[PDB]
Parts: sequence; structure tokens; C-alpha cells
Amino acid sequence: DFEEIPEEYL
Amino acid sequence: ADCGLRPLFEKKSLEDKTERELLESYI
Amino acid sequence: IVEGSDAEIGMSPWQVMLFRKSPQELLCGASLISDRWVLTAAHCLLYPPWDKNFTENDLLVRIGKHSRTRYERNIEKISMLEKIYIHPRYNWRENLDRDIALMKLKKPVAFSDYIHPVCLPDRETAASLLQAGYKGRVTGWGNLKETGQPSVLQVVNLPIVERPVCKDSTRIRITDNMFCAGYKPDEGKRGDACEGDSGGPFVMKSPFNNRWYQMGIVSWGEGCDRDGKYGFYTHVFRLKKWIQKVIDQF
Ligand SMILES: CN1CCN(C(=O)[C@H](CNC(=O)c2ccc(Cl)s2)NS(=O)(=O)c2cc(F)cc(N3CCCCC3=O)c2Cl)CC1
Ligand SMILES: *[C@@H]1O[C@H](CO)[C@@H](O)[C@H](O)[C@H]1NC(C)=O
Ligand code: NA
Ligand code: NA
Repeated sequence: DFEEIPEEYL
Repeated sequence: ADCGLRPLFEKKSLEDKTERELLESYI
Repeated sequence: IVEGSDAEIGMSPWQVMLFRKSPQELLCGASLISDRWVLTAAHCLLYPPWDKNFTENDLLVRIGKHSRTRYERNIEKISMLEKIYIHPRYNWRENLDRDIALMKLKKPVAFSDYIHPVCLPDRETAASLLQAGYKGRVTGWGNLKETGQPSVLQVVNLPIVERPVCKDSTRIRITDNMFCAGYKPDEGKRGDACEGDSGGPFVMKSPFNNRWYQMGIVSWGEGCDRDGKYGFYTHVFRLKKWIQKVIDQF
């Protein structure tokens, strides 16, 4: 349901 | 020092749609 | 939030979303109290009855948000946690007494039109504002009903309830570290926090200095928006000695 967040944060 | 003052409201002297309900409850 | 409305843009700039890294999901509400400190409920991080025990690396904090699910490019800021601090006397076994935690960010968040800290009350602000009938504001991206999910941040204004009425609404032992809020069945107005709003702020606008103060933390309720029931909030001022101790150290 959540839009993907930038990879740098993961 | 600047806590609890919103840039889009208090800082511009603009009120949100329901803050008056809160003030009216403060007797 | 049950029976609330859509927040206006920048209405709650201290609003923080506690976000699970994997699977990517909303965990709880929280609030920004400085450029490097976030306040939430201890049960959002530690709850053994549900096998909940998060470490710093399992979580992210999302600040400046309005839309629940969308990545708000150039508006929101996503922060990593340096350390979690839970109240040492947090009572998860019985009634969520001292339901409070602090999270220190790895890097300071830059303030903007959408990101700004809320004040914490001192003794005088708490004595002046924490009175039965006085209304506070609760915000969050939690469930719209006890038994969907909002597109944007929800807001509801609710009155503080008399301590005997809070106690008489439940079989749970209510402590001095809690207060309850919401409308009585006879008041003809509704509203409450719900699953997903926990950890979020209960705020009041001081009429003395026109600043917003976080008086409560969304803690628990028997269901959501049930007639004769109320929402229970962690009394922020009563736990300020612990808040100050944590921020003074580390
Ligand atoms: C771990 N987390 C689970 C979600 N939770 C709840 O209170 C839930 C859903 N409702 C709410 O969160 C709230 C409703 C009003 C406010 Cl304020 S928060 N309500 S509940 O009836 O389903 C519920 C679930 C649960 F796991 C524990 C409880 N508690 C909390 C302390 C008192 C004893 C108890 O049974 C309760 Cl009341 C807060 C605690
Ligand atoms: C929570 O996890 C930490 C390790 O990350 C552990 O030291 C602690 O004992 C755990 N607490 C509970 C109550 O499970
Ligand atoms: Na006072
Ligand atoms: Na109720």
C-alpha cells in the first residue's frame, strides 16, 4: 500500500 | 525558543479551521 | 482517527510517522520536540504480549508528511534512529503506565513550513490547561473505524474528561501518569484516536502565549470511539523529569 521510499534511507 | 509556532499559521497570523473550538473551551 | 477531518497543510508540523523498514508500513504516531528528538509511546517500540521489541535499525521516522502512503518528495524528511530510550518504569504488563519513549535521530532534521517542533509543557502550562472540559487536538494516520485507512493526516478536537468519569468508564486501574479525553454519550459529538494513532500527540494551544504544547501522548482505549469509553493519554508533564534527564545525558 505504501509508495517506495528512496534506497539511501533503507 | 520558537517551539509550537507554525510557519503556515501563527508565523503568518493565519488561523486553522478549528483552533477557535479549542480557545472557546478554555474558560 | 475516528470521526475527525483532513488536516490542513502544515496544521501539525510536529507530526511524525513511525515507519517499519521491512515490511514497509505505518507503525505508530510520534512528535518532533527538537531538531534531533522524537517523542512517542513506549508500547510503539516495546510490547511483549504482541512480541514487539524493535531495535533502532528496524525503524525510520518520516517528518513533514500529509499523505499517509505517498512518498512526499521535497516535503517530507526520512530520518534514521541513533538510539531509543524507554521509560524504565513503563508498565506493559498491566495498564501501559508511563507509556513514553524518546528516539534520538542520527542527524538533525532541517525545519521548514511542514517541519517544526511542538513545545513541552512546564508546571504552570499543565496546571492552566489540563482541566476537565478544556479541549485538545489529536492527529494521526491510524484507522478511521474500530472495525478503512485515511489518504491524508486526520485531526480531531476532544475535551479532557474528569478523573472519576475516566475511572468509572473502565475496569483497568488508571494512574496519575494518565488522563482521558473524548465526548460523553450525552454530548452528541464524537471522535477518538484508533489503531495506528498510538504514540501520536495530544496538543493544546496556550491562550497565554499562543504556542502549541504537547500535553498528551496517544496511549490506549477500549476499542475506538465507543459510547461510554474514552481515550487514555500519557500525561507528558508528569514524566518531564525523565524527558529532561534523557535529553541532559546522551
Ligand atoms: C499495543 N497497542 C494495541 C493498540 N492499542 C489499543 O488501545 C487498541 C486500539 N485503540 C487505540 O489504540 C486507542 C483508542 C483510543 C486511544 Cl487514545 S488509543 N485497543 S484495544 O482495546 O484493542 C487494546 C489492545 C491491546 F493490545 C491492549 C489494550 N490494553 C491497553 C492497556 C490497558 C489494558 C489493555 O487491554 C487494549 Cl485497550 C494500544 C496498545
Ligand atoms: C528486547 O531486545 C533486546 C535486544 O535487542 C533485549 O536485550 C531485551 O531483553 C528485549 N526485551 C524484551 C522484553 O524482550
Ligand atoms: Na498555571
Ligand atoms: Na467514547
